Amino acid sequence: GRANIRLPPEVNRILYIRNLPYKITAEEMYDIFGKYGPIRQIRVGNTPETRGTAYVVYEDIFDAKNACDHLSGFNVCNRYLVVLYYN
Amino acid sequence: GTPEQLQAWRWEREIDERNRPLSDEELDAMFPEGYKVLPPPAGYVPI
Repeated sequence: GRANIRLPPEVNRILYIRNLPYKITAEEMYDIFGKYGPIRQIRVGNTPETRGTAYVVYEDIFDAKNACDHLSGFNVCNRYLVVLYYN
Repeated sequence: GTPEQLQAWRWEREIDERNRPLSDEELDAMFPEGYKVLPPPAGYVPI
């Protein structure tokens, strides 16, 4: 059996983001991700093959999934972002 | 004179233990390699 219920088990509080700008500060990131509520913790790529992408951690799974949808196709600095879950 | 000698053995896996629950520290173990932490800027005072 495979039914359809909201708040799916395939999602976690850890959200992967792609197409992030190469030049950004914590100042901007806390203003962007904090727009939806409190943020648990953030890390950013520091190697040549990680820079440009990052994973964010929300305090809840509810608020995470709420913003996950509303942040899909969001355009900033004339570029669109991409959201994915932690597998 | 006697060529006194010895032998060597091995050991199996370690005994049971009780790993911590899904605490904050597991987030470090779950994050990919090459990702530095992003703490907030010093003196940040939002509204």
